[PDB]
Amino acid sequence: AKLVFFAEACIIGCMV
Amino acid sequence: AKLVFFAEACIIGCMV
Amino acid sequence: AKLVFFAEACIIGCMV
Amino acid sequence: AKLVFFAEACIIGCMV
Amino acid sequence: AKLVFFAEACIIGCMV
Amino acid sequence: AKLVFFAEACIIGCMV
Amino acid sequence: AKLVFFAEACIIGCMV
Amino acid sequence: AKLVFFAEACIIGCMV
Amino acid sequence: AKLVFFAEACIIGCMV
Amino acid sequence: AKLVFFAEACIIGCMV
Amino acid sequence: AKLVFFAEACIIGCMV
Amino acid sequence: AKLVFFAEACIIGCMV
Ligand SMILES: [Cl-]
Ligand SMILES: [Cl-]
Repeated sequence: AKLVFFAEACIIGCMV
Repeated sequence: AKLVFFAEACIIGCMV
Repeated sequence: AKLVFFAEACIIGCMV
Repeated sequence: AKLVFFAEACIIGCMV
Repeated sequence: AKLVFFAEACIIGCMV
Repeated sequence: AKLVFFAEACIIGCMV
Repeated sequence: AKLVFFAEACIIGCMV
Repeated sequence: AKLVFFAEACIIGCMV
Repeated sequence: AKLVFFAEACIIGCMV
Repeated sequence: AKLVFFAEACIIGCMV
Repeated sequence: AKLVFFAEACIIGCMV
Repeated sequence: AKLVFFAEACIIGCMV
């Protein structure tokens, strides 16, 4: 998997 | 803009 | 207190 | 969106 | 001074 | 409050 | 190329 | 769980 | 040992 | 090679 | 000692 | 210059 930082703004690190 | 680090505790990166 | 990076997955750090 | 980390070496955070 | 991350996009850390 | 990266040199993420 | 944070668990910023 | 930075000495973030 | 991010508030990593 | 964070001030890391 | 970010490529911190 | 992470043991980024 990969650690991806979703910038929804705000930036969260979720693993995929 | 600049990436502000808010914390309400949990810290989250966010923009302005 | 410490800064723990919690894994509810998204990683959020919070001050416990 | 997600914060991509480009590197052309120097690494820079950027969005998509 | 302060370390501020200017999101110009792309995010750079410059001290002010 | 926010996470401020002071730079008084060295850098510390003090909280304010 | 980009800086990819693999998660195969532990996380490593390998480059690709 | 929570991210843990093991001091193998190198440092690796692992999810425990 | 592990790298743990204590809080004093200012957040500093230390090897325990 | 190492990842040095250069100080041309803005902090950029690059792989020298 | 100092925390130096070596490159193997994968970037890992180690205490030298 | 370049950011250096001194291992005081705690770790502090200082500009040398
Ligand atoms: Cl994948
Ligand atoms: Cl100021």
